[PDB]
Amino acid sequence: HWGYGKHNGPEHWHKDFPIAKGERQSPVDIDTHTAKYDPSLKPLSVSYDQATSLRILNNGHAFNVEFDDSQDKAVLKGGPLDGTYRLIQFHFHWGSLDGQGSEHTVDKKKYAAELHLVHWNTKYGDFGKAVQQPDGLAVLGIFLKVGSAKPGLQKVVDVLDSIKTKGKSADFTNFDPRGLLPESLDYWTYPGSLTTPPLLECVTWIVLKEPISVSSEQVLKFRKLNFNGEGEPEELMVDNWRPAQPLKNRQIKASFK
Ligand SMILES: NS(=O)(=O)[C@@H]1O[C@H](CO)[C@H](O[C@H]2O[C@H](CO)[C@H](O)[C@H](O)[C@H]2O)[C@H](O)[C@H]1O
Ligand SMILES: [Zn+2]
Repeated sequence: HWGYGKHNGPEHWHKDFPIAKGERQSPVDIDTHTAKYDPSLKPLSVSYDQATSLRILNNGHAFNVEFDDSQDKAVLKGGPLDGTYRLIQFHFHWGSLDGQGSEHTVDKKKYAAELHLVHWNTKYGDFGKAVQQPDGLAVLGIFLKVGSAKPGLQKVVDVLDSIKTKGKSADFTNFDPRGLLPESLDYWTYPGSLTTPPLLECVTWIVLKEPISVSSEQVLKFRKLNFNGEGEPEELMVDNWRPAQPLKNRQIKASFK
């Protein structure tokens, strides 16, 4: 099936997933000088106080930290969003080197990695139903650059030896995602899609202006992960990011001047 190499990567996806060339695909380049400040965007509201993490999983494309979304525990509201979006999982996209790895770009700048915190609109009852709606998902995108360590990431970095290969997972309870946020909640927002197949155009993207810093030793451990399953030839999990796609008939709004 699909992945990130020469033969199965982002240039091939359209063959099985023709929406890949669609109206509202992600990621995109964020041109800071074309984005329109919108004084009527409400403040963004991140409520991760009661967040219940369960498990970390290597799915052969990335690793997912999954949350209990059986009630309104950790939710995203405000900003450009209507109603409540429940957190289900976060994951990253990262590079083989520090100059690449993020999906969105800022004035063409690629960051070392990009965090995605994935939320579904509760008005739709479950995740499977929400992916089928234009306002079904809200994903909070946060850029990572390399510098000093993010202490709130270290617990994630430590568990990765135990989920090296596709299909492995470990228990991952009592992890707090507020430790992955920057100080500022300033953001750009546009309507878009999942950046992995099935590339469903159901996402309101909220991309934070301010990056988090991670140590070099922290990203190096991401890069020690494996695309392959146990006992297969080693393909390092690196460069699992889709490049930027045409903006087309869309506007990126900024929460800030
Ligand atoms: N990069 S992304 O956030 O657009 C992309 O979207 C999917 C999530 O909506 C995908 O999901 C993984 O976890 C979800 C949520 O439960 C699904 O169940 C799916 O089967 C699983 O792959 C990607 O992980 C993510 O890259
Ligand atoms: Zn993602």
